[PDB]
Amino acid sequence: ETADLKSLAKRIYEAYLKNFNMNKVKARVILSGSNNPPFVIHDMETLCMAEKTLQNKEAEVRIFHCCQCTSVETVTELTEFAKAIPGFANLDLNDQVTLLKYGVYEAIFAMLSSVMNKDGMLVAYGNGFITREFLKSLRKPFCDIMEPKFDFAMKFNALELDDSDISLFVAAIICCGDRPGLLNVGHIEKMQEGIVHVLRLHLQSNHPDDIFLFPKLLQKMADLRQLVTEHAQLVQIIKKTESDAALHPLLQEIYRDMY
Ligand SMILES: CCO[C@@H](Cc1ccc(OCCc2ccc(OS(C)(=O)=O)cc2)cc1)C(=O)O
Ligand code: NA
Repeated sequence: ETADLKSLAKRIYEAYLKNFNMNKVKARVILSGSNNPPFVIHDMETLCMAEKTLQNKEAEVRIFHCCQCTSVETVTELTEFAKAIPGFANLDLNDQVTLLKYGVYEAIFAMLSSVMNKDGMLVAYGNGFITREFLKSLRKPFCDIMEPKFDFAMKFNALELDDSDISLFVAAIICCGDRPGLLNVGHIEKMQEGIVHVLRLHLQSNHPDDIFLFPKLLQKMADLRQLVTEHAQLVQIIKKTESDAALHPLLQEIYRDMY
């Protein structure tokens, strides 16, 4: 109706505020501070320094591993976030895992842009900031992991979305009817339609200065799926060629069902 949309939107936004320890506003308040600045990692010296306060494998592999720790935590938060999206809990458990299974990485990269600026990104729960040049100085193929995400982030951040916009966007990413193997594809479809509808109305209302934001945001979902398959391919390549580089068991299984 009209109160049903406020209801849908509000419940989704509160879930977002509840379940994600880190969000765009909080990351911005840090990249600007002061409330204890973020330790900077721009070289091996500071990297080891930062690790000693935030294994014994090669540097590149230790980072590969920490990025995975971040993903695992985000997958957990996304699951709790999803259970709160109106109608998600009513879905069959198999449909819930299928949705989470096929949509966590799109959601992860959609949200990672929040902690990134053109010079680097926030790590260690906000207490650290790693340099983009440093990530690029890493041995190949490890230096190829983050750079593409920075390319995406700069274009995504150019849209200037705030957390309320992002919470709706992530909800739309998760409640996808295209995911293979869905049981009640019809209900999920109704959810998707309602979420995309309120997202668009919310954008027009939250961003009156850019009436073309909705379409530009939708183009991003497209670039995200692309970024993800490219990411998944690089992770497989690294795990397969680099003997010390391993894949966390949960992430290994998620990657198995995506393709
Ligand atoms: C390379 C593994 O990629 C992850 C996705 C990912 C990628 C990057 C990412 O970036 C988080 C930022 C970060 C950068 C460095 C880091 O290491 S450190 C040693 O500086 O703490 C920790 C987090 C989060 C998830 C996967 O496939 O699950
Ligand atoms: Na249909």
